[PDB]
Amino acid sequence: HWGYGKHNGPEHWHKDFPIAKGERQSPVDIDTHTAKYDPSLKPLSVSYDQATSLRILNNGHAFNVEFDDSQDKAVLKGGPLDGTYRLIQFHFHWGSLDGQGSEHTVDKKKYAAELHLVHWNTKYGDFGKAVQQPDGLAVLGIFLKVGSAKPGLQKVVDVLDSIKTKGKSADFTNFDPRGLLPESLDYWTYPGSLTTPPLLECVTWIVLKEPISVSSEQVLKFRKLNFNGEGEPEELMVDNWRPAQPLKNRQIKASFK
Ligand SMILES: On1ccc(C(F)(F)F)cc1=S
Ligand SMILES: [Zn+2]
Repeated sequence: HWGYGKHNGPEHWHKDFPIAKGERQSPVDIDTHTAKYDPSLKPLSVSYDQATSLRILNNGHAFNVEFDDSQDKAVLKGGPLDGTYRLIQFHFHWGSLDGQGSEHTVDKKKYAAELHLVHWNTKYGDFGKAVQQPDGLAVLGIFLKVGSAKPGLQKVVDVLDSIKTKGKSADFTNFDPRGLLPESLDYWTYPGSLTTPPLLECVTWIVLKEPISVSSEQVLKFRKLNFNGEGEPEELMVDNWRPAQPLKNRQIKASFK
């Protein structure tokens, strides 16, 4: 099945998921000089005060921190969005080395990791119906660079030992995702897709300009996770990022001058 190795990695995905070569695939390189400022964009509204985290799962490709999305509790609205999008989970993509790991790049620069906070458009009722629509998801993408530790990330890092292999989960209540945000909500936005199979073209991407800093010890602990299941040969969970895809007929808009 699909993965990130030589024989099942991004260059193979198109055979099972032909939309891999579609018209609005993600990630992309963000050319800062050509992303035009759009004064019609609204500020982004990130309302996470009432977020209810439930569980953390190693899914064999990344780890997901899952939220109760049965009520409007943690929502994204404003910016390029029409309507209200409800947080369902966040995850990261990261590298084997600090010099790679992010999926979006900025003038070809790769960051050490990228955080994706996934939200679905509540006009569609649930996540499953939202991923059948071209405006079904909004993903807030935040870059990670290695420097100072991010204190708000340490509860995630400290639980990873309990979910080392594919299929493991752990209780993960009362985690506050506000502690993962940078100071600025300046962003770039464009229409795209999930960056993992099934690569669905549902996503309004909102990529924050300001990275957060994590420590080398924090990211090292992400790199001790395993793609394999318990009892299988160890394959470290590293380099679970898809490279930049053709921009095609899309414009990337900036929320800031
Ligand atoms: O990487 N990744 C994996 C899953 C999902 C979704 F939307 F399906 F939840 C989004 C992304 S970016
Ligand atoms: Zn992702």
